[PDB]
Amino acid sequence: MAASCVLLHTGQKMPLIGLGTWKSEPGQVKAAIKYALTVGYRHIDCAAIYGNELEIGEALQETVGPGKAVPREELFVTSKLWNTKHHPEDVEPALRKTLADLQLEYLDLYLMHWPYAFERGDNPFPKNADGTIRYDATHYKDTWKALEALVAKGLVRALGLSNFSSRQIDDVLSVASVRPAVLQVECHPYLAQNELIAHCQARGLEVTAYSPLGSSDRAWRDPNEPVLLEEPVVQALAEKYNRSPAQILLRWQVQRKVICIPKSVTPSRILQNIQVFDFTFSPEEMKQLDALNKNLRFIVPMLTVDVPRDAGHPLYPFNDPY
Ligand SMILES: NC(=O)c1ccc[n+]([C@@H]2O[C@H](COP(=O)([O-])OP(=O)(O)OC[C@H]3O[C@@H](n4cnc5c(N)ncnc54)[C@H](OP(=O)(O)O)[C@@H]3O)[C@@H](O)[C@H]2O)c1
Ligand SMILES: O=C(O)c1cc(Cl)cc(Cl)c1O
Repeated sequence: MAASCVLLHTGQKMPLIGLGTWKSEPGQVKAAIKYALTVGYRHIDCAAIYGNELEIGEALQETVGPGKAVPREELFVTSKLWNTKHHPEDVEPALRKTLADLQLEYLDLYLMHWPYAFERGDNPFPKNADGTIRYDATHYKDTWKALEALVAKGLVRALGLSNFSSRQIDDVLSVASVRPAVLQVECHPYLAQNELIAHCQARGLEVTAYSPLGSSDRAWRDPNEPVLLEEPVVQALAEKYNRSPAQILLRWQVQRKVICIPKSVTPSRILQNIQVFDFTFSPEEMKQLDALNKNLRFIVPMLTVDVPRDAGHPLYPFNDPY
């Protein structure tokens, strides 16, 4: 309880800062979880596809539960269902594998990672022939019903959506017996998602900003695109407040009640990342940061440098205006 929370429609308190775990590798992730929990983190964001749940599970078993440093009821754990696991028959075995890897009895939030499905099987990136992705045409509404059955089994407290557009979200609500509780999408001053955030508050979904720091060490990247953390306005607010640029980026979000999940393995950065509730931007400063909006998306799935992997798919979420 270093961080403040938001109330989900379920009644669960969701901390406004969580630890991101994308690219924290086995061999380092265990130390990150442990450091983050011990300095006050009560919110971990995970996914099967990140390939580190087995070692995250090792750290959680040591530190969380009856007899341990952290009670289980005070930890918010999120995971996500991968694209190969959209068929109703596969949703439950996928989740139980994640539960086993994590050594958990339940998840607090389970998200649908993408609205489109991949070919069923044990290959996370199944391919053709030409090396393009092999797709499966399971509709996200069918996946959603199968996810609801997990809530009934006590395996998950809340459900939600990742990389869904406003129309996909409303499509899900038209059939939802258990309403999604959270949308997780890319958000920061260059891609402010003001429209989609307003749409979510209308519908009772809370919003989690992924890549809240511009994800500065993503695996390829254009030479010529700006770096969010180097942004002049951000660097000058940093100096004004005696804070780091990352703290500026995160304060902007929690100030509008957007949940953030910054990833770090650096103990000093982990510490500072959750220390965003002791200062406040003036309306005019907020405005400066609201002026940076440029529709710059950093996280787009790519493959085979011999391209944008899914951009051409009919269910690709990023083609609508929001
Ligand atoms: N739903 C989805 O499809 C999806 C997609 C993308 C991301 N996510 C989630 O959101 C999380 C966060 O996003 P992200 O990992 O893409 O990137 P991010 O959190 O925006 O950026 C992390 C990068 O910034 C560095 N960093 C951390 N704190 C810093 C600080 N205080 N000052 C300067 N640099 C700092 C990290 O380095 P060090 O670690 O070395 O310290 C790392 O290179 C992910 O880990 C994942 O859990 C989900
Ligand atoms: O969105 C992600 O975090 C992500 C992570 C990994 Cl490791 C692979 C793909 Cl396609 C992703 O989309």
